[PDB]
Amino acid sequence: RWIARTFFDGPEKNYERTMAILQIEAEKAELRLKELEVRRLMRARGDGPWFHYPTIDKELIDHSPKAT
Amino acid sequence: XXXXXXXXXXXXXXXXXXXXXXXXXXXXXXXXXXXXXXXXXXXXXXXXXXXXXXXXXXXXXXXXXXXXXXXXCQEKDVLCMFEAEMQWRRDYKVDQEIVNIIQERLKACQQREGESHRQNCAKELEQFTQVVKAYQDRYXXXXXXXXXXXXXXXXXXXXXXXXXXXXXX
Repeated sequence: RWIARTFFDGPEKNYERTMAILQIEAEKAELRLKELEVRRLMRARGDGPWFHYPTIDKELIDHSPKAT
Repeated sequence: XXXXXXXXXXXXXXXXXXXXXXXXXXXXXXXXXXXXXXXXXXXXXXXXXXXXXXXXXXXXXXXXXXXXXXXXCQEKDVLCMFEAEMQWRRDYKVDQEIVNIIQERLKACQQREGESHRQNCAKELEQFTQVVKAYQDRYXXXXXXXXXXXXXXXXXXXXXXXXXXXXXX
């Protein structure tokens, strides 16, 4: 009982805790698997703003020339 | 007490019929050593009990029940499975020590009969075969190191084999 105080965390700790660490771990694992799933799609088809190659130009010239 | 089986009643009574010699030397020493150091140790135990006076209560074992089984929680999720893994492990630690009590019941069967041993008892050997067989087929004993997910697969393997045998016969 003396060893339980100021030397031990207790059974309440690491049961309420660790599950909190697992809750962050579950979020870290699912989003990393989602990142592997998103990059597998975004690289194959140019749909989103990920792995997009730069284009030539947006605007260059529109004025009237001396063309035929 | 209660959980322990124990003997029904202890017999034995002094006869002392044949010869005189010097009576029973073991019984004469039994009365001698009762006051020599058996009475002194009983007085010292009573003195230690009297010096205790105030004692701590201590609320014994904690409950914590159910919290939903692993079979009920469908699909893999870390938040749900964690409490289910703890529930199965707590039961497995208890089921290990259930066998140990019945193991000690068989230890009591050997001593408290002695001469008969195998011919008598009949209940303790039957109770041992009822629990160990249930422990062998359900609670691992073939599924290597302990795992909650493996136990559900082991239970499904026994159920599928039983259903295939029942439908055929």
